[PDB]
Amino acid sequence: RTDPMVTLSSILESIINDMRDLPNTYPFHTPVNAKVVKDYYKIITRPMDLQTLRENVRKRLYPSREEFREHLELIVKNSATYNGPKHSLTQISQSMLDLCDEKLKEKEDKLARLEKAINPLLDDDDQVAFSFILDNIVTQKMMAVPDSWPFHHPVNKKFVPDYYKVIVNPMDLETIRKNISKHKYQSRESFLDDVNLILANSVKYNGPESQYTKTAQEIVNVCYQTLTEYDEHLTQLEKDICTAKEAALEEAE
Repeated sequence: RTDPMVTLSSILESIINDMRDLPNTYPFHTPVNAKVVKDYYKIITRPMDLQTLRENVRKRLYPSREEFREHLELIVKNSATYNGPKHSLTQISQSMLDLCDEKLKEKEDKLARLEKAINPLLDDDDQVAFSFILDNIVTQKMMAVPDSWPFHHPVNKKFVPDYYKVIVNPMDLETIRKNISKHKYQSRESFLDDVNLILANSVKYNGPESQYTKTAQEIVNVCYQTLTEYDEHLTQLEKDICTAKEAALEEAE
């Protein structure tokens, strides 16, 4: 039904409107003009204002109130650094953060519902356990294939100078491991898409009968064979991962 990120962005956008409506807050509505305050950006490394904050909300940069409030408190931190810790402008910027925390407390439970629907696998040990199993299939089985090392890392353009001009979607075992650590794979199908892409790239570049294609084929065979070996436990984790995401979306509805 409803996209939880859209609902969260409308709450955050509303909060920006309320802070912007507070009196004397104009110096924080828009970025500091470097042509007027010519030494400002020599002091403030991370500038922030209400307009930039609204631009970040509309581009869906904040998955929760935590990242949103972090950038908002930066407005108070920057004015404390430039104008002073107890300057009048820092007090005004603090009144914006005070009203924000008041609005976040009012919608405390709907925000928690929305953030869980946006990041369902946050602290979910089923996703970590599933990722861990996939990583072991790579390191214990696929990387153990004899002479598989050319597939362990991205192709080195220094020695294969035309590879990235021919292969549009390169894939390797390190890139898959990095995807695993990021929990990109919620089931074994997306994982197998990248594994099979390694073999298809070797078929295209090295040729169907090349020694490297035969090694990549064995990398694929041992991966399917190991997934078959762990099929029951993987199905359990895949079930719990998928149902956790759907339940979060239902609770946020």
